[PDB]
Amino acid sequence: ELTRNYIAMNRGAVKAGLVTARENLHYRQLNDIRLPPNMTFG
Amino acid sequence: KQKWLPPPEATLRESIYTSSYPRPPAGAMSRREHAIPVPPPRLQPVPHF
Amino acid sequence: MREIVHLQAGQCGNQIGAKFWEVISDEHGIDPTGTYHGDSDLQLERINVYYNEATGGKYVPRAVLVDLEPGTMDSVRSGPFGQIFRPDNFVFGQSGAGNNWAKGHYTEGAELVDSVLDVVRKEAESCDCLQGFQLTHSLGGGTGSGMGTLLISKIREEYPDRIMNTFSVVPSPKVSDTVVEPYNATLSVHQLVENTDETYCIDNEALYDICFRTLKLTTPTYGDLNHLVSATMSGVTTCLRFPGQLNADLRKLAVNMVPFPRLHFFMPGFAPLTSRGSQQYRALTVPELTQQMFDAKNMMAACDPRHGRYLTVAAVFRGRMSMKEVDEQMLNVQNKNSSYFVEWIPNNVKTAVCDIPPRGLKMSATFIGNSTAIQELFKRISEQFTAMFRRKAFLHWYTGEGMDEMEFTEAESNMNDLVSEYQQYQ
Amino acid sequence: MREIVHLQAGQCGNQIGAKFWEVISDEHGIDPTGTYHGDSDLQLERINVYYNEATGGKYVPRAVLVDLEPGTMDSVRSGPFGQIFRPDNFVFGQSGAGNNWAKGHYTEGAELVDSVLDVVRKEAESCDCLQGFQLTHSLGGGTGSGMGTLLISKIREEYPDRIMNTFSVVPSPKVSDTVVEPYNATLSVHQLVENTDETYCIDNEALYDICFRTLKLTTPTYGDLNHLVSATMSGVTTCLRFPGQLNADLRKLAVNMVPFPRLHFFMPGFAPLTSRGSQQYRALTVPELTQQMFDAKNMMAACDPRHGRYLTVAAVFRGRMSMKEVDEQMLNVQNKNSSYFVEWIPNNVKTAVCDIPPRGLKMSATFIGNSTAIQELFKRISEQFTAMFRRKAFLHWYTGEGMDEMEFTEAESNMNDLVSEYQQYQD
Amino acid sequence: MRECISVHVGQAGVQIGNACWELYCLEHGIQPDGQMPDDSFNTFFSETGAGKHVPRAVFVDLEPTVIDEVRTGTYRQLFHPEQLITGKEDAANNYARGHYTIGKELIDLVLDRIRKLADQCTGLQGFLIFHSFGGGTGSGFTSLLMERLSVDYGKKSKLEFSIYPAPQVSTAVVEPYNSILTTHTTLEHSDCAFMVDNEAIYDICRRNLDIERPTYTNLNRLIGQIVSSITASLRFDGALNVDLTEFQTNLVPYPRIHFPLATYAPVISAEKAYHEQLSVAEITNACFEPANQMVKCDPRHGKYMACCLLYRGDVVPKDVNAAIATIKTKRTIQFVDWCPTGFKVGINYQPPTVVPGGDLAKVQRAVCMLSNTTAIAEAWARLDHKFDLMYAKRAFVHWYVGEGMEEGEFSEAREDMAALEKDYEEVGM
Amino acid sequence: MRECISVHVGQAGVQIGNACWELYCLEHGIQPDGQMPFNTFFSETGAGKHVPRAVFVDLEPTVIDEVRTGTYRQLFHPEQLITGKEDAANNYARGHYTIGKELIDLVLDRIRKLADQCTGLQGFLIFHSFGGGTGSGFTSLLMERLSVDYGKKSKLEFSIYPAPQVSTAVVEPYNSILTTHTTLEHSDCAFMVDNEAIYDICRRNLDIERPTYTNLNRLIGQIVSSITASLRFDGALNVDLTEFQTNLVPYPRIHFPLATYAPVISAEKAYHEQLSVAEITNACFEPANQMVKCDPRHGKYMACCLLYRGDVVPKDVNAAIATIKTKRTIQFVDWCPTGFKVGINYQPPTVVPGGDLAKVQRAVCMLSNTTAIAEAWARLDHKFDLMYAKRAFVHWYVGEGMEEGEFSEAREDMAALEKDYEEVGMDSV
Ligand SMILES: Nc1nc2c(ncn2[C@@H]2O[C@H](COP(=O)(O)OP(=O)(O)OP(=O)(O)O)[C@@H](O)[C@H]2O)c(=O)[nH]1
Ligand SMILES: Nc1nc2c(ncn2[C@@H]2O[C@H](COP(=O)(O)OP(=O)(O)OP(=O)(O)O)[C@@H](O)[C@H]2O)c(=O)[nH]1
Ligand SMILES: Nc1nc2c(ncn2[C@@H]2O[C@H](COP(=O)(O)OP(=O)(O)O)[C@@H](O)[C@H]2O)c(=O)[nH]1
Ligand SMILES: Nc1nc2c(ncn2[C@@H]2O[C@H](COP(=O)(O)OP(=O)(O)O)[C@@H](O)[C@H]2O)c(=O)[nH]1
Ligand SMILES: [Mg+2]
Ligand SMILES: [Mg+2]
Repeated sequence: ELTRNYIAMNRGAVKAGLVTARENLHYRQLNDIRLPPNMTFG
Repeated sequence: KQKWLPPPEATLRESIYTSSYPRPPAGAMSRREHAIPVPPPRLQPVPHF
Repeated sequence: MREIVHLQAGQCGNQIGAKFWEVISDEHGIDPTGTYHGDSDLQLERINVYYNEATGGKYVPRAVLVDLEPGTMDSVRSGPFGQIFRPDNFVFGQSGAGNNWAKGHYTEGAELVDSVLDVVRKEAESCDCLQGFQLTHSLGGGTGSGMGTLLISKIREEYPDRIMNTFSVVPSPKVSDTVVEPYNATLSVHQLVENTDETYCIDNEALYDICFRTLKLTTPTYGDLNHLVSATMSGVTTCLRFPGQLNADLRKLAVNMVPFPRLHFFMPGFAPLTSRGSQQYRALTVPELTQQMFDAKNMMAACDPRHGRYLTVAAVFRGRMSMKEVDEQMLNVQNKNSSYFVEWIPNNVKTAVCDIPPRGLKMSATFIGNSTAIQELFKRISEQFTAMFRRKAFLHWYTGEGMDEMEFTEAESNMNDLVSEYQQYQ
Repeated sequence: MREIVHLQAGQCGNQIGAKFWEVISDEHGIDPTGTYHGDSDLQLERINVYYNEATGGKYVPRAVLVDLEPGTMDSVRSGPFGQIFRPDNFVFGQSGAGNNWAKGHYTEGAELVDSVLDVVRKEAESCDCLQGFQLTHSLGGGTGSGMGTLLISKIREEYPDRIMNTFSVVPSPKVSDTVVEPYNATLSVHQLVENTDETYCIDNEALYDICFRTLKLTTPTYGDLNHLVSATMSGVTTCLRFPGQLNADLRKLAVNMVPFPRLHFFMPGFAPLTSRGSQQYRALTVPELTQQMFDAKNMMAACDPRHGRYLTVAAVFRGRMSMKEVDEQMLNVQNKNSSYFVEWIPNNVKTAVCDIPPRGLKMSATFIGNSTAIQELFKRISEQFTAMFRRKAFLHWYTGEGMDEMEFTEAESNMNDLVSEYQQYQD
Repeated sequence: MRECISVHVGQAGVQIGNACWELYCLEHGIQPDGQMPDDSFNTFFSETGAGKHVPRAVFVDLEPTVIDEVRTGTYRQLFHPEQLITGKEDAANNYARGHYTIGKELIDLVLDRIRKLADQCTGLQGFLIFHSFGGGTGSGFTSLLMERLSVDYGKKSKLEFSIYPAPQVSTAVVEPYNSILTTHTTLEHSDCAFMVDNEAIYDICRRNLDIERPTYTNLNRLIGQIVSSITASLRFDGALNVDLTEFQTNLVPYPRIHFPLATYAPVISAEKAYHEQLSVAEITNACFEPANQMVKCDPRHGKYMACCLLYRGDVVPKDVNAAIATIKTKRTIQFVDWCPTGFKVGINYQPPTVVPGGDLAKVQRAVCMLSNTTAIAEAWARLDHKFDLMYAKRAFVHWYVGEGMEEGEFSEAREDMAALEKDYEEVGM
Repeated sequence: MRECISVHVGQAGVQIGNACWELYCLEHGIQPDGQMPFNTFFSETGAGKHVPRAVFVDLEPTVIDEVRTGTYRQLFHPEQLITGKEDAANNYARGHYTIGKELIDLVLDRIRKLADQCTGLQGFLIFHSFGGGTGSGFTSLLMERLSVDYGKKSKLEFSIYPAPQVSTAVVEPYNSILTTHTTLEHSDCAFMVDNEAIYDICRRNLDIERPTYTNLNRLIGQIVSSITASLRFDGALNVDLTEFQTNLVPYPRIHFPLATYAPVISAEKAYHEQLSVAEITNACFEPANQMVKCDPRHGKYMACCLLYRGDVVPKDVNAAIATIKTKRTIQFVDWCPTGFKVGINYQPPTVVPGGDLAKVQRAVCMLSNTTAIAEAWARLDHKFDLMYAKRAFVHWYVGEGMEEGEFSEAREDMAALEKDYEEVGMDSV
């Protein structure tokens, strides 16, 4: 397990709104996050 | 000696509203020296329409 | 008219309540019988918060006392201020928990929650705007660790807006009283991390240190320890009971002290704590009040904040003259000690003021602090829990009453999470 | 409001402060309980440079009284002016350096320094602005010298710019009270020269004479002698406490006297001293004060000015006094014996004058002088210490306590440098 | 005829209101009961027809523990009981609690009392709003008030007097959220907004008065003297009268920038003002020193764009015009190129009224400037630097989003001020 | 048209150059990539990759590899950044007689290429140390060659002179004396700048305790920007590069001017002040702002290029230059009546995004030459005597290819320089 970021995790949850505590555990699990091609010259 | 010896300290239980805002003296009230006298009535919209 | 219902659970909570209800009985001026033989009028103005009213001037405290065995409640009834509590708000069973969170949270405990929930309903509905409930326990027992959290859960299910404040006496670092305390605690945090809006960690070890290094006291008793918890239980609800310049209730303190959701463990601490022979030698000025309420030796918890970084700080100052020295000496701190204050949050201190001084003292202050140093508390609790679950010690007791071993691991999870969740915000 | 914090170290320092904090209290007007029953307003205005304000009027003093034994720290707490020192400004251990510089500086005396710096930081930041530190101790023991030199090296480190007065009690030539005396003396002087700005030398033997040949008692004691030591200390910082006609400080003192950052060993003294039989018989006037000011018999150290040569000389005067007579007569004593004054400094004397004398005095003054007569003091300690270090005596009470052998031979190297520093201005 | 209703919202507005109405009760002869022991009071006080002058104000707060003090203390019988509006729980330092969930149950009581005052009044000139940005009901309920105060009264004047949260010190932590969210809402619903500070009135009391360690009441005595001088010529006779509508027509060039400062000149204590002459040139020079403005912004960084000078008592137009001409010459004070005149002087004959228990002497000459500058743009950038960096990982937004707002409100409140942080240098260039 | 080729040899030169190529960039206006969103310091390929005009040299890699991977790596075309295998030890013998030979062919060939793409070189700009190895040997080779190769073209050289008591290498004393006997007849002008004095300028003035190497370099940057600002930007009394030599070097072997910037102010002290053209001048002739430790008093002045910059009128300069002559202190020599060349560009001293310098609108970079470098010369000469007295660290310099006689040759040479910076000053009869 690559641990958790916990910064975008809490940021990404509060986008929809996870104010109350007991609802935040449900969104804790489901939001699991860890030259030019041709040119001239000269 | 006023801050060495405390006051009689009946003001232990009193809020900042009571101490800072007492009843002002009746003689410290300001007279309105530069104002318009009302015994000549002020210009009011006499049209009541 | 906001009111705070008290919920003392477990021997430890019934001894923290004995003192709190005696401390709040002086602040307002209520004698044992229940009448008001006080002086000022700002003492019976906000009695509604921690006091109901009956015949004449009786003020029966709004408290539902809880204990699995009927011995600790009995001591209270037959004590100095025991004829003040309503005999019916004393909910006790017959058997106990035997230091077993299992029993308290699953067996003998869910057989009492019904009667305790009935009274917390007859003392909550019997009031209008309820600031919120409030619990005093000792994570490290059975009633206080289990029933305590069983109640803390079934009260947030019915009243899910009121402020669930809890004053938990977390297991001490070294001082060990109960041997199966690692488990009880490790299994009682997963609940206090998602069913409280403001939990306080008041370890008993820190308490002894403030009654030894600061308040030079040869023989500290549990009453002195309890006094230091009650004093810091009356300052957080002080601007709700007495007039103030910058008021601050129990929500206007969470709002500005709980950074992100989960994190909600706070380290309390008093301010005007001096000795007895050194009481008349120290001028009680605002400078000489912040110096102590931020010094680590005063922290009423065992997680020196130096090792961490305060995510927020509060200061429910109580006293009169205090409106320029307060702020000037509150920005000063955030400026000198500048590494013990996170940067992702500009201002970090919530100042408040109650113009009514604690009887005797001219000025006091209470510091609720959310350092990421509380991540140590859980760390030790886990290092110890993990040491016993490995060689399955005592598990038999817990697994028997009714508890899979998965629950235990799930607990170590929630905890280890909080520690890492904290570490990141640091 | 410039702030002085006083420190005591050991049994010598505690007895000095026991006999000093009564002089200031009886002069400023502070009673045994701390309440200011003064007689005038011109004692209370600068009550800040000393005793700190605490509610009720209590003017609690500002002094960290330290000691490694629980013996003398009690003598003070239980005496005339004992209930004045904050009952926590007293840091007392229980072991005792035991007349050894080693365990007083490295092993047992290094555990108590955290308890002192927790106290020193506590009461030196509560002041508006700190003028500097001051400390009194004896070089002859292991507590005043051992932990005193560790404390003085610490408080210099965090606060470098502050001025520092240290009143060392140097050994006596003739009668010594310690067999390991030149061990605790030389290795203390090494810690003293780069960590101080000005140092006064106090002698036990030189002050025995004054109470017998000038004050004329058959039984002079420590209590009768520490009053003389406390007299000049209350006599130095007067312009910080009281106004006057020519005001100074601890820095107008410091700049005029010590010319080079190593040559800061001075000559303390107290002018108006005479016996109790010449009480109403003597005119306490300037020709009767300045004549006895420069005499070798009125000197609080074992030095003779007649064998050495002064570098800079200095005095502060007290009381309502005209001073054309301390501008003519201080010029006469500068000019009558130019053999004892240095040639390349044109004006050797400084003058400063206060307006209040101590209570019981009508016009007083104190003495200070930088001289090459500290040379014979340090070489006497040097000849006494090298005569014992060659035979490796008493080293195992200095080596087995975590101290290497090398700082012993560095201790003599630094003092041999300093005696040579006073050699170049001998004539 | 010349009435104005002062709406005091927040505990900041209550303690402002207690000091403002204490001064007004001594300026006009209204003892704290309400009955006089000559017609200059209609602007602030009403009449019952029996001597009972009722103040034309509403005191509204979500928290009862501060509004019940004036319901108990000295000025108990002065205020009409239904003009003191209280709730049951505070907003608790939240814009969203004050605007959405708990501010909705009292605003219909508040607007009922405003309509009762407005119907009583005939020549209603302008509402006065007293609050603080750092509070919950001072930022949330205040914002919700003007959204429904504007529809009921249209183009009526609304003079704001808000406590800007302090630049370098503070008293709250979630207050950047309470400071961004209300200046989006109150930007299109306020004609003038006077910026004042805690720490910049605080610096005035410490060095320019002798009184050290002052309280909220010492700040609010100065607050009362400003708003007395703001509404000075409306009540008393004067050589050059200024109206409430005279302020916005002569101070705000564009509707997006309506933030004048405030400065009171002769703030000198009783002993010190007895020892110095207080000529008109001497007091107008105090208003332009950087350490006398009540927002900690240096005007040297910015540029003056409009100034409205007020004058009280024994001032003559000869001394005023020489004083205005002198201050134009100095190069340390810069006006913007499109503002060649930049002055509005107003003279009232009545000197300011001393308060027993105040911190000021009996003075005959006083100045109250309202000078908006470009130097407020550093106050927004500093307060946004402690917002956007604090909003970088959604610090305290859980107390706001799902309890009656959205995340997109934060994304448009800072971006609105980003336009305001772009608006001020367009003036400067 | 006007063109200048810059060679950065040794970590010193290279590092100082990373600063110069960041400064010169923001000024002209080319993003690190060298593309804009012929210039007397930059060139231009068709597409638009404004390329630079420098050849970074260093036997040891690292240093220049950080330039071939850093943000400014899409500029210096590979060929320019010439590194080496290694063996860059503090040995003049290893940089001019050993691990230097195997690179002088490449470095010289590149200098030739940029000279062919050029169209009127006004001179070269070599950035070097003065107490190491590659910068005390590889640079003697570069000068020895350019002399023959590019015949006579003002080869100007910026240098970091050894300190008076804050040095690094223990061999420093040697290297310098052995890099004088050579780079004393080939360099047309060598602007010496110490490191100790620059630290103090960042302590007393810039009030930025903790000077690193990045900061000490940025100072040399703005100085070299001035010396080379009268070629790129316009300006009134403009200077060039061929006249600096005719207006500063008295006799042939006295080509070692000092350096002093004028408005070295920090980003926290420009609250409203702007040191005028009469202050910056009387500030550069101050015995402390000199960027090289050499009390300009223990010695007379022989010349001084008071190059100015930014808003500066051609009269304030005249008044100032004269004021300076009056001061008894400033003692100019007898054979130099005039001794006060000037110059004025218009480009306001640029600002490095993230530097410790503010936006000053005037700056004088004095390039004076005083009979006071004698003390620094005398110092390094004694700091060499003791070391040689006991053939110290000679075992190394003798093995990498050298004799035990080059030392005494360089000594007789440096001894002469002392007698020259002496007879030149004994007045006249
Ligand atoms: N200048 C000044 N400001 C005050 C005074 N009293 C309170 N404040 C301001 O009030 C702010 C804090 O918000 P509060 O007024 O206490 O809270 P609120 O506006 O009533 O909103 P709630 O939190 O819901 O009660 C502080 O930042 C102060 O600046 C005062 O007397 N003078
Ligand atoms: N001001 C400043 N001086 C520098 C810097 N880097 C190096 N120096 C100076 O250069 C000296 C050592 O570097 P150099 O002499 O250039 O090294 P080198 O020329 O490559 O010779 P070697 O060390 O043998 O490779 C030091 O004493 C510094 O004074 C810098 O970044 N800033
Ligand atoms: N601070 C404090 N802690 C107490 C007090 N009384 C008991 N405790 C703690 O509470 C714990 C015992 O709780 P316990 O009786 O097992 O809870 P219960 O069995 O569920 O009722 C012990 O570890 C004590 O340290 C007190 O008065 N003050
Ligand atoms: N002047 C004076 N000297 C004292 C007094 N008490 C002790 N001493 C000196 O202190 C020396 C002994 O010091 P010591 O007690 O070992 O110091 P400690 O290590 O701090 O305890 C003796 O030689 C005395 O000369 C006193 O009351 N007055
Ligand atoms: Mg409030
Ligand atoms: Mg190198």
